[PDB]
Amino acid sequence: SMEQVAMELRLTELTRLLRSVLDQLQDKDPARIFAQPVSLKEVPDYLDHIKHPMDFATMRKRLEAQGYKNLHEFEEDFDLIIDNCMKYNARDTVFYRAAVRLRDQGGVVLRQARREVDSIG
Repeated sequence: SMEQVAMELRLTELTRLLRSVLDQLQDKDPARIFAQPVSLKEVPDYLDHIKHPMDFATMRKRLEAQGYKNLHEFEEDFDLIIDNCMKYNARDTVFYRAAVRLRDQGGVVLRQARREVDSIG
């Protein structure tokens, strides 16, 4: 149907926008602390601790299969990356501190993206 196509034009535009957002957010992690999932080989207990792991590459796989239906869903995943990190790691670590910085730097990007999504539908 033509109604179905039009939903698909909008999903595809959402995806284009969210790719820009994701790159912008990944630049706030120059150390690439959040680029890949935590290794179970290198942290075998990780799933005893964190129930929903998340990382930029897993967000990117989802994004390219147009699996984000809106910005809330994408914002939940981004917040997982930060929130998992601040639980697992202690306050005085390079990992926690990188989360805080990503959160603060990310919140700006996400403040304007929420306006660009509302603004352009």
